[PDB]
Amino acid sequence: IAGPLIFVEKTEPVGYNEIVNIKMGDGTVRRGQVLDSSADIVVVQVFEGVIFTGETLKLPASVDLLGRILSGSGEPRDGGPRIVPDQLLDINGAAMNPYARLPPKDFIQTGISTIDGTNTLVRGQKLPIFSASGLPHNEIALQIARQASVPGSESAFAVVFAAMGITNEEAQYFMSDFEKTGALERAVVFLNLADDPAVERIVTPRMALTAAEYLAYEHGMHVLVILTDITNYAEALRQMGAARRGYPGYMYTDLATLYERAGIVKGAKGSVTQIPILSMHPIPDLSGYITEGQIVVARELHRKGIYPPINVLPSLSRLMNSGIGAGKTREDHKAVSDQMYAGYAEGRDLRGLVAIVGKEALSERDTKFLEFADLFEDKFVRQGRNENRTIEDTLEIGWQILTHLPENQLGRIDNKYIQKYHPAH
Amino acid sequence: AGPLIFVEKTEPVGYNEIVNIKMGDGTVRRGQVLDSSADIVVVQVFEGIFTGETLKLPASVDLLGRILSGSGEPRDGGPRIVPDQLLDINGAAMNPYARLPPKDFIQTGISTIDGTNTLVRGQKLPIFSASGLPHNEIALQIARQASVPGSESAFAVVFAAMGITNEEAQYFMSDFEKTGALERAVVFLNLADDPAVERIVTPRMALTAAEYLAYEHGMHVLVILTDITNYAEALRQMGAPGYMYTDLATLYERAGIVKGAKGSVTQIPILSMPPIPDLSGYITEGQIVVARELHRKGIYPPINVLPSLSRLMNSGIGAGKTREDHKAVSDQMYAGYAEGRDLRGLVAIVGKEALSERDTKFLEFADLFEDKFVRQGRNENRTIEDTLEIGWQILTHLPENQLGRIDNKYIQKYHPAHR
Ligand SMILES: Nc1ncnc2c1ncn2[C@@H]1O[C@H](COP(=O)(O)OP(=O)(O)O)[C@@H](O)[C@H]1O
Repeated sequence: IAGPLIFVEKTEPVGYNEIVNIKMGDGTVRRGQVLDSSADIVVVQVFEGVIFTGETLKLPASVDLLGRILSGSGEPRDGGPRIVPDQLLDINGAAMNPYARLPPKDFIQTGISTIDGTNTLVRGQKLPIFSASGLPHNEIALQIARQASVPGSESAFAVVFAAMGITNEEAQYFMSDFEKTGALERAVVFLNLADDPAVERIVTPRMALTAAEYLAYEHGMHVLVILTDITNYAEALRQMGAARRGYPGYMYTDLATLYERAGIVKGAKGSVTQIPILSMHPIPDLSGYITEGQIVVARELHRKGIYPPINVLPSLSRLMNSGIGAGKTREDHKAVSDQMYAGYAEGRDLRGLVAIVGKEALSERDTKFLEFADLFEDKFVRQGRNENRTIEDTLEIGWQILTHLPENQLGRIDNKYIQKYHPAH
Repeated sequence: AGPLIFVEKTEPVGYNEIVNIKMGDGTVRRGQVLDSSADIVVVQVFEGIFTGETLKLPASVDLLGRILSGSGEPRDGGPRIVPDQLLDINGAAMNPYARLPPKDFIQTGISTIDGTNTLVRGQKLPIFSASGLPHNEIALQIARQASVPGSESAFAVVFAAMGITNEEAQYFMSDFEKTGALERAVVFLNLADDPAVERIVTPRMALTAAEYLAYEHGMHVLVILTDITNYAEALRQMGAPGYMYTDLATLYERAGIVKGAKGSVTQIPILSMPPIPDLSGYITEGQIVVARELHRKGIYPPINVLPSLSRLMNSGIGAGKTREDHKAVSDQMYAGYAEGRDLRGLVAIVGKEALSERDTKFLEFADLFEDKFVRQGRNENRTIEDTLEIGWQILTHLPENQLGRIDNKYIQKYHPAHR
């Protein structure tokens, strides 16, 4: 009803509104009120002495997590045996602070040009996929899961895919796609089904993040966290206890408990990077999750039959400068990125000019820019479902379609880079 | 086939109807009838009987101070059209755009805009919101407050509203009337019922009028387009080529510095939620986000700066533009606020007193920023100097050696701890 909202391990019968004490991993006890509970997990609303004192819900932490498929509670879903831990970690983020005071940094290679090329994802970043209902955002996100890597990083890489409020059909789809490609081998998957207890859905993200932190910090790994639907999560939030539409007031604080949990870790040798998926009667503000930019799925592109239907003009990466350039990608990266962006906007603008003046009333120059916005979409943006591009290959594509423009018309690439890189030099 | 145009309906006409049209140019083109309305025929022209003239706005400097009606006719009971130009509406009218980049400052008097996501002369900066949020209120404030300090050209506002209620229209009228704002503005109002072909011509009527004033009169013109979503809704309610994605393009292409460089057309389109559409095409030079979270907190104007962005900001700010420290103060507030909002997550999870002293001063700053920089009176017009001074004000609350983003030159000079 008012939050903050922590997750306790239903160990003995609780009642609604019960005042309970929660004993943190720290050794300190926080007072709170029972909000709601499933059958194994209790949801408490904290405040800040012979009453119930409960244990904080914990993740069976282990390297053995990799290659396993679990439910929202982190209970085995693959037929495998239960998870033998060596670390029971407080799921609420409140036991370890793995996060260092360091800006997010190096390159993560998604294999997707409209990401790696112009909206580069950086290690320790939060970069959501802004989509809507009916677009292949899940297809994107699991392509990203099959393909992401950290070129030349001596820290190993892992992915934590978490899917919430999903159907049995699409459950079966992820499980098969993760196993038969091999992407599962380096991944811990948490699948919450639209069916499973509302509550279990809500811990799903805190389970996923907690895990990510374990691999990042205590095993020196780069972990990419992918969360299929933050709107599905919000919905679950608006159906807790007392709740006549709209969303709780503590939603905003709550989401912040999710998006505070990312970055480079103490010791610099690992990191947590987030790619939340934001889809779209109810009108959820998930604004706070968008502080480093966002990647944008455009129905327009979807309609022309373009996959992935990513629109770079609205897309953004605020930390892209920290992950590109010499010894990270290549020096011409900013240049190519800037020039394509500039050139695609121009050609996109000119599609309007066309339908004002008529096609034949366009200047030679303009027709080249109009033809480029085309080449950009068909050759750059379009990319197979299982087509993993090196940034090298992505930057080359950029250059190949930039050739279509007048060389005197590349005000974003210093002669330094045209001389060295341009396919006619 | 080819481009859409708009013609005066001399008489009734069918469909797929081959017709002759007299452009403002003087050349005659043929096409077909897309949609027979009442006052206006939508034509699909050929190569880039019935005798018709293209619909055109009576372009004249006396458009200023007039409240018109999307169709171009008067709504303020004022006298009729007083032509000086008679210009086509589609965008062909003047070919007035000097292909140059946006370059100077537009002072909206709104700190979350001016200070953090600066609006540059010649920019398209879509304000992005949802229903239930006061975007029209912001749009309306910008209309009366907007100015171009240090510009030796005249400033002018073109406000165009689509698919609005009577009450809204009356509100907008009085507001323009009483606040002395209309004295510098052209206002096109389209009611949510009058019919639809008319909602469509609205923006084109506005932009032609803007292009007229900017190009042919050396003015800097802000075009506030209030609700592209309404526009989109009317666009599907009709016809069966120029098809929304392409059609918006005819809209978002119409901005920039004009030839001569002695003027500009700047455009602020309102984009709301929640049915269709995809109007991302309008987003290329930034966006200003209106957040419901901030609104359910009782803050006006409810702009979240973190997701907001102006891609062209660096061209509007600095030395002879605003002030030298602008970018430093703007970055440090962005970094300080971003940080404080995350620590709200942290506080929830660990507890207020579990939190570091430094982290606490950041958490407290996120509050000062929302309470003092963002919160602003419906009718308070903040100079950029006002905007920057309250910045430095709330900055003081941060431990001086935590201001990474500001070079010592500006700290030693502007920081209040040492005047
Ligand atoms: N932080 C953000 N918050 C909200 N929208 C954003 C943000 N960043 C970019 N956008 C853009 O907002 C658009 C969503 O609106 P869209 O569906 O295109 O139009 P509308 O919602 O008006 O129908 C996306 O195209 C996206 O690029």
